[PDB]
Amino acid sequence: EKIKLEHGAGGEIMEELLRDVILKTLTLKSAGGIGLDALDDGATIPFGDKHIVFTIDGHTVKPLFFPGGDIGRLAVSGTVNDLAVMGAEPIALANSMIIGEGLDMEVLKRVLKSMDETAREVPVPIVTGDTKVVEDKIEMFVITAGIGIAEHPVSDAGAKVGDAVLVSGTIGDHGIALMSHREGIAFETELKSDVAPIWDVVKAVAETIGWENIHAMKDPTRAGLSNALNEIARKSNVGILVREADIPIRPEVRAASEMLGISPYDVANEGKVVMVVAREYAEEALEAMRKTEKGRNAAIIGEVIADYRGKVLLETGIGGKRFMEPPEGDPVPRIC
Amino acid sequence: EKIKLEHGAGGEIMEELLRDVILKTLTLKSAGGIGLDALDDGATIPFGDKHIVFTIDGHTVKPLFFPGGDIGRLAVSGTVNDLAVMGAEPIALANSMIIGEGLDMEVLKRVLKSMDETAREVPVPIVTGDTKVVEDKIEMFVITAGIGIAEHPVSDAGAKVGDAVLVSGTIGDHGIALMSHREGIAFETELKSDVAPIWDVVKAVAETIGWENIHAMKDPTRAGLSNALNEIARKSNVGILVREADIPIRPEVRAASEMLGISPYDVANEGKVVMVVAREYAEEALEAMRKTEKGRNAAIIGEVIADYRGKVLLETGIGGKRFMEPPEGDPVPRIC
Ligand SMILES: Nc1ncnc2c1ncn2[C@@H]1O[C@H](COP(=O)(O)O)[C@@H](O)[C@H]1O
Ligand SMILES: Nc1ncnc2c1ncn2[C@@H]1O[C@H](COP(=O)(O)O)[C@@H](O)[C@H]1O
Ligand SMILES: [Mg+2]
Ligand SMILES: [Mg+2]
Repeated sequence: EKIKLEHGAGGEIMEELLRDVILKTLTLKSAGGIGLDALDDGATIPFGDKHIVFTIDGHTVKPLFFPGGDIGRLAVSGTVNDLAVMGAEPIALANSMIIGEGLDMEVLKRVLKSMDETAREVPVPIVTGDTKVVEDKIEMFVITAGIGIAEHPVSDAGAKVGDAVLVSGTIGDHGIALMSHREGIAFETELKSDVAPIWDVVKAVAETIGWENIHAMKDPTRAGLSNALNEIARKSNVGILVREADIPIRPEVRAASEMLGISPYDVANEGKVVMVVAREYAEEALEAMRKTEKGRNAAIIGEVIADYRGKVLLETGIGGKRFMEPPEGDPVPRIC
Repeated sequence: EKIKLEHGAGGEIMEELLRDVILKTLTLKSAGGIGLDALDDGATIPFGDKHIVFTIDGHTVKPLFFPGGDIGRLAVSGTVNDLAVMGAEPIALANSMIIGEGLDMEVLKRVLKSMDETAREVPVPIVTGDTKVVEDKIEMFVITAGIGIAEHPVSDAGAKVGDAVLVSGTIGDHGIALMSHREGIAFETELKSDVAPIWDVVKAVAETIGWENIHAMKDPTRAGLSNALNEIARKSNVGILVREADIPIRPEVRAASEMLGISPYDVANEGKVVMVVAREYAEEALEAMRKTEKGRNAAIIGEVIADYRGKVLLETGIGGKRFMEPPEGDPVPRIC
């Protein structure tokens, strides 16, 4: 048996590798809180009356620079966002770079400048790192780890019947922008990735409704909104019912996805959060998001239900329903 | 200007890249304690009456499996050792893997099993991670980040005049074993790498003499003992005088290094610590190390002096001296 691209594509095939190989081989997997077996956006460690949150993400996107961002902005944003969806204020990043021999020094400078600018938006410092140079023709991979502090960690398994399901903005932007750029599809301007740190959106909600009323979150990166909703449903052992008409999609992203023959629900987002909140605070949560710049297009898209446990239903027309199936993997190669 | 292999070789050429490009481009570099500008083995963050210590290391060693270890054992050991030389008890690791499409699943299983076994020696859990699969023919890169807790962080800049300089064991084992394996040099058995987690050696000393009497430590990985001593001298603004005869070198490593035409002082070690301790506790520190299995061959090799600030002197014969020059880089390609 050989490793396939699908094993790193963030969908069901990767999930099989994680459960059958990684989780079964590693034995020490928790430091006292959320650990590897939870397969959440990060891990947690009790520390005093708070929790340290710990995450890591590798980035192998091609091309390194794309409309709306680059591998540097992606590296900072992805790690900040993984901490944010665990309920953690980011406190430090670590930056590993693996660089192909012969890369232009100016490329490395541009990547670092983008990391710096993106980190300053949070704000969060890059406090340690590592650099390796290899003969392989890879251009550059960037791997960032993050530490945050959470007073009240939020899992992807805490959804309750009756809760509202929100997204902080338009869906499909990153994956579709990257595929569109590769295919030469563009409108009045090129479609831009949404890549950005969204700790401010999560914090805004928590400051309004309290951490206890945010029941679950996921960062809908690899394999998209569909993967994220399916994971929350499965891990929380609940059903999720979403109204297709209420899911925000940028008009240009809708058009490009049709041309590409790919669903915007199935591709990576890099500046969005999926959030599940107590029914009675759903409108307060939505208003808090829409007050921020990065959450300006937020919407309530669904609700958690008692039946169809572990499944996600899409409602269309005047009430008809079908399953929103978990992707086998992200249909976009080298997307992040 | 292009990125060269030397830029990742852990010596003076890498130091130039760090100071002229990375440190000058990144602006947010500290979370309140030791930060990026210190260029130490890790960073520190005040937390209550203790300090969180944070480190990251990428591993691109070839071949993946070598005498005495593999990339999995290297990934766990290197990160644990970086935390240990900051004075930190390891509490959690994060595991990023980037895998070449087509790698045998059995190779991935073997690597993970080695990580598991090595982590269990510490003991320290692997609590989060990431997997990417790329088309590039890289086999596998492993990037690990670590979190530890230190009551009293130890810098590489705290050496004082009169202090003793110790190493926890034989010097040059890893780099020379890897080069010997590539060249087909072997004795009754193949030379083994020393790769191993050495938190127990550091802890043993601290439990004996107290953290306050350990003034500096470095993990002598890339560019070897020579690089580590030069960095401590330069950052502490002191001279270091070492007696060549007192530096422990395995007889087989000495022989192989001669055949290879490479100094054992200039190549990576993966199971060793360089430690600088208060003069009056040097013998207690040495005894504490030699009581452990991994520190069994520890030696006092030198002392910190007031002149030749920023330099390292090697004493030979009956008193003659020359400089131990900082390497331009590790003379071993793809060593870690
Ligand atoms: N190579 C790996 N080692 C350990 N844990 C992993 C690895 N790859 C993924 N994970 C975990 O699997 C889940 C999904 O990974 P990600 O694709 O980073 O969201 C997260 O909980 C990760 O911590
Ligand atoms: N790409 C990078 N980004 C940020 N810091 C780095 C990078 N590479 C190395 N460093 C820092 O430079 C020092 C030496 O790196 P290392 O070779 O990992 O010992 C350490 O303090 C690292 O944290
Ligand atoms: Mg995530
Ligand atoms: Mg180090």
